[PDB]
Amino acid sequence: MVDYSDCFEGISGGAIFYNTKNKEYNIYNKELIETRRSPCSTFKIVSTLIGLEKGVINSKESVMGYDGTEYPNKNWNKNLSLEEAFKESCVWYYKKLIDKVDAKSVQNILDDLKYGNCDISEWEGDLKNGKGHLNGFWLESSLQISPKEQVQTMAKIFEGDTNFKKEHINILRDIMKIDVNDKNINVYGKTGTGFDEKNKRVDAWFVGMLEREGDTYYFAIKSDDSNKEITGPKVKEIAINIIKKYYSVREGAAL
Amino acid sequence: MVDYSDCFEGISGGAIFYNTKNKEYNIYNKELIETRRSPCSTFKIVSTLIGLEKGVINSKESVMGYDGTEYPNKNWNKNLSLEEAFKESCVWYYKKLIDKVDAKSVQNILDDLKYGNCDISEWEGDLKNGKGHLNGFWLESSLQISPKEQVQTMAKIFEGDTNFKKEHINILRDIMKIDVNDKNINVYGKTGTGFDEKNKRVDAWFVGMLEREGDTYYFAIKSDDSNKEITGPKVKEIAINIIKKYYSV
Repeated sequence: MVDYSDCFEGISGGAIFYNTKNKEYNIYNKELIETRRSPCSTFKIVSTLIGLEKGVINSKESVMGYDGTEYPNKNWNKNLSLEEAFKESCVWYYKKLIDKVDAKSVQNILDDLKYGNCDISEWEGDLKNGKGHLNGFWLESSLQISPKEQVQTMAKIFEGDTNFKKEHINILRDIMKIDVNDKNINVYGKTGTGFDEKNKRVDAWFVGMLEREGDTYYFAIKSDDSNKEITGPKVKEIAINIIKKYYSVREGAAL
Repeated sequence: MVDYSDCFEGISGGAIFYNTKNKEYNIYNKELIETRRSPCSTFKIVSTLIGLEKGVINSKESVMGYDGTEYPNKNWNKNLSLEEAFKESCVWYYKKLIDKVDAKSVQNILDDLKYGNCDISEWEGDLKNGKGHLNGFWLESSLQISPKEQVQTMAKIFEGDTNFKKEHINILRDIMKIDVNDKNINVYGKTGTGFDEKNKRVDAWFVGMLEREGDTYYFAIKSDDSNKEITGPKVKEIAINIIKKYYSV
């Protein structure tokens, strides 16, 4: 176990970092990182690979066709590209993408990735929340996965141990790239924001990887705080603070 | 990219012809001809050469010894020759043949041929299908190769770029010959039939070569249709129709 409480600042949560070279895990709050929860928008990492593998999309510029629906996030109000849909967590884009994939292919791919409970039984999600077509099995619905399982899934995909094409993984790396105002830090990730009504707690995620010199760390930061203000973007700041403090570069460090 | 969709009659598939003279490929459905799939009985093209190279067989008359097992395919119920085993896609004959070759020898030969993924890890095949010994790594199992890779393998074998003896390649050419009712062209090939239970699609193949007035084409015809009625023999019919319309002149 390790203590990253200083970077959480009272926010209830946990973190796990896995290094490819030492095969060692750095775990903070062992019980929480082993608890399965809705992946929320972190599922976009996998749905992007499914869409590329099934030919629904083919590049970072791929579009799904916009029907003119007005959404709160104005970056959703257009025929946006895969890259923009990933960075803006655009649910309509990804719902239209996964509906063009047959259920058995998604099932086989989640089974092979060991993606948590691999439960896509509630395909359309929780329609009893009134959000209509802004729902799916990965949004506070049947699919659930633990932070440790997320890190194990990343490692298999990005270490080249799955059947996904290298060019498809390269598209995912490109759109996952984060700008942290330090060209020495190579961080890739995806946020997830959801509320668990059964436990009255958020599902705030930041999942990805850090390429530091010749080392690679797959990580998952997760909050379960009762404060509805705790979102994926806030858990992302915690992750970056943990990276800068405990996984900083030796060479070219700031003076 | 060419289009042979007419000859497929709505069946999902692709085709690739390679001309060793101008090094040009005629491709129908590029994404499908680059997709690796189980070779099924088209693997007999290579397992025949492995058996000959290793002395397990020596001629088109070679027999492997029949134990009296009664198979569903009554054409398998006798001590059949290599020629008959090849033409009837006799799995028991070829499994007994490959079982006499060390996995290291098969691995080195496939790696040297660049035979797709060269994955022979599931030697006994997919036993989950309940067929027991009628299974092998080349039958909806670990070994996978694309139609393009099939053509590239055929070309290396018949153009003399492999380690196989010319005498053995000639035995394979003889057993692969098919009658197309046209003495102005020579057609050679092998069918393959499988069903991919995971993806619910057939693997139906016809792989071989065409010789017509000085020109040689290596080809692979493949279907990935949902309909289990689509077998190697049906894809062979499609291949002959493609050859008659686009390669006879």
